[PDB]
Amino acid sequence: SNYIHIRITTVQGVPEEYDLKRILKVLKKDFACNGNIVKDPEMGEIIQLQGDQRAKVCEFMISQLGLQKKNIKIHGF
RNA sequence: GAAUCUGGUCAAACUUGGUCAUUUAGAGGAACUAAAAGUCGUAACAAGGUUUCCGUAGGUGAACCUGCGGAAGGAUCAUUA
Ligand SMILES: [Mg+2]
Ligand SMILES: [Mg+2]
Ligand SMILES: [Mg+2]
Ligand SMILES: [Mg+2]
Ligand SMILES: [Mg+2]
Ligand SMILES: [Mg+2]
Ligand SMILES: [Mg+2]
Repeated sequence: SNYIHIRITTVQGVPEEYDLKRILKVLKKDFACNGNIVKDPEMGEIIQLQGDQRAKVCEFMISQLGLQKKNIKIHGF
């Protein structure tokens, strides 16, 4: 499990090993985009940032906790 | 009357530390300019769509905004109508 995907952009599937508000704090400044933590009931926790920066989202997910980079399959869309 | 030699004096330089100045590398940290077809907001110029700006304090992705006290560079020189 623990699958993660990015859909035009929301990130569905996020490990809980670090606090969410600091993730938002680093995200907004390193992307320069509006950031939302939307907690829909019992779906993959929603973190939404504007623009088409999936390469930059890759950079962020590498720089936050990511060390696998193999279960990430971003849908183009 | 030479070498030698006791004392001193001027005293170069050496040995060792201390001192600062001038250059010099130095991981990395931190900017600042030009670069104008990246990025996300649209802060400011009109009542900039919440009036602007200053000092001060806080929080915040940013341009900010909020509090307190100021000013007109205000959008009023004016209610003894
Ligand atoms: Mg002598
Ligand atoms: Mg530079
Ligand atoms: Mg944009
Ligand atoms: Mg505006
Ligand atoms: Mg304004
Ligand atoms: Mg308004
Ligand atoms: Mg002036």
